[PDB]
Amino acid sequence: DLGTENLYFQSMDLRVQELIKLICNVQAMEEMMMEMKYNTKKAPLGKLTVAQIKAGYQSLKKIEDCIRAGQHGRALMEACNEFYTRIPHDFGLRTPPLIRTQKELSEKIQLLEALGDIEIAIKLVKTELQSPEHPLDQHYRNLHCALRPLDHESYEFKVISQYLQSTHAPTHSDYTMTLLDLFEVEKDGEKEAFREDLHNRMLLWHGSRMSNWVGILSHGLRIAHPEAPITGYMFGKGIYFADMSSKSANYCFASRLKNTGLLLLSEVALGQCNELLEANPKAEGLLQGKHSTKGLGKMAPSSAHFVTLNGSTVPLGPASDTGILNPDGYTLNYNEYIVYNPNQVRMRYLLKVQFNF
Ligand SMILES: O=C(c1cc(Cc2n[nH]c(=O)c3ccccc23)ccc1F)N1CCN(C(=O)C2CC2)CC1
Repeated sequence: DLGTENLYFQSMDLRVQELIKLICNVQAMEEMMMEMKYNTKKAPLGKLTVAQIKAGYQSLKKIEDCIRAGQHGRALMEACNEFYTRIPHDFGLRTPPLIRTQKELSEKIQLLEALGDIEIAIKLVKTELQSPEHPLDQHYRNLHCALRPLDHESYEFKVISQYLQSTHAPTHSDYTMTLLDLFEVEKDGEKEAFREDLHNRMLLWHGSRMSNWVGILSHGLRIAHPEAPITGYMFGKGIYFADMSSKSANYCFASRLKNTGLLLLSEVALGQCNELLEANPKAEGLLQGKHSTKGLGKMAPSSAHFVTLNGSTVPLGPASDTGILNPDGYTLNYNEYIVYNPNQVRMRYLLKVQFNF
């Protein structure tokens, strides 16, 4: 009876144990990378180094350069086939495909960010064979990030549940989400680094792949690699947030097969927003004193329904029309918020979500 054993040994809380086991699962990372077409046979994850990953970003940048110069053939070939040599893919018998659009570049970046976090993960979960500490306690300490499970009958749980449900977007109707459990997050250093002074502090969503949480929790949400192609970033190399739960939960890349994902809530010090109506990867240089970028959506939660939780505005839904319509092109469906310094972020809650397909 695991409840009794836990109580006599006074071991880590069982809910934390299950969370740690889930995010530190190396087999799950192997499966995820195989689904991303990375060749785990030819370049095992255990032998991945950060120099290897950086050389990938570098080849990706050369690919970006080719696309930018309208060059296809020799310079590109030298570029694309060279990326693939550095970051082995498994295309079976098929011609390895060219990388030629923004979105193909984006997919490769997501692959390299994931690899980066797995490289962190595999190091983090190294245990001392002879230590008297349970392996999970060793992993948890190495995160340098407190995770405390919350009472489901609490007010904190009720509001986060309403946030989750009420801001599930109408266009993301392929699944619903069931909140399985909720943890408070306290990452070492974040409270003292945080820009408390800035106005417009909101509690906002961030979704990521299951492979990435060990990285995110141990190192924080980070500014993208300097050598990553800028075109991979709709509003530049910042930290991206949604006020709609499902816009962020789409970035969990959950599926019917792997229906358990995590969502992060963080306090985000937006300060004054520079509001933009469409994509600009150079958005960071447009701030000119302002503190964040707001990519303006067609539908957003409205202020009439906001609530505040320990000093951060929680933008409860439902979402309604914003009167915003780019005349120049394709407007966003929902908002996104970007900050360009980790000191504008304080992680606060981690939700374990079941996706109902
Ligand atoms: O926030 C993003 C990010 C996410 C996305 C996709 C995304 N992912 N997840 C979301 O919840 C989200 C919300 C609104 C808009 C986009 C998203 C796109 C570009 C980005 F720079 N980061 C890039 C990846 N991150 C990292 O720590 C890796 C190491 C650099 C965290 C910060």
